Amino acid sequence: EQTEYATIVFP
Amino acid sequence: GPMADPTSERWFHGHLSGKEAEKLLTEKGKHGSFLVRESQSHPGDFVLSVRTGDDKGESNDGKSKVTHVMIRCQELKYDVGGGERFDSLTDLVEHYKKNPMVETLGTVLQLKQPLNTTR
Repeated sequence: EQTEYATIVFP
Repeated sequence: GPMADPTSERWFHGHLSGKEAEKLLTEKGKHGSFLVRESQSHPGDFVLSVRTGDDKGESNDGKSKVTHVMIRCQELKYDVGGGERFDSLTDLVEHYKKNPMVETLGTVLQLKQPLNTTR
């Protein structure tokens, strides 16, 4: 989300 | 090669901070725009910032929504966390340009077109 640098969870 | 920067492209922006890169996309870019920049919290790494959702309210409200993705850069190797890891950032961005990467909050980064470097 806001900045945070995203989780990027490949399921 | 060290002189041959893999970041000498249109989507790579030199000096941008988290909200600056966001301001870049939210103000100057459009839905699906992405740009990679040097990380300030993680010096030595890069980040892919993308504009997710539409600003007319056909996905979310309050303009478009920007998410930044961390690009791990070790030994000049780039990876967002998915697929093959590339020694060039062009291959990195294009990789997710065809294969959108998803956050656990549902935000999935749809890399379609690069945010031109406004200089």
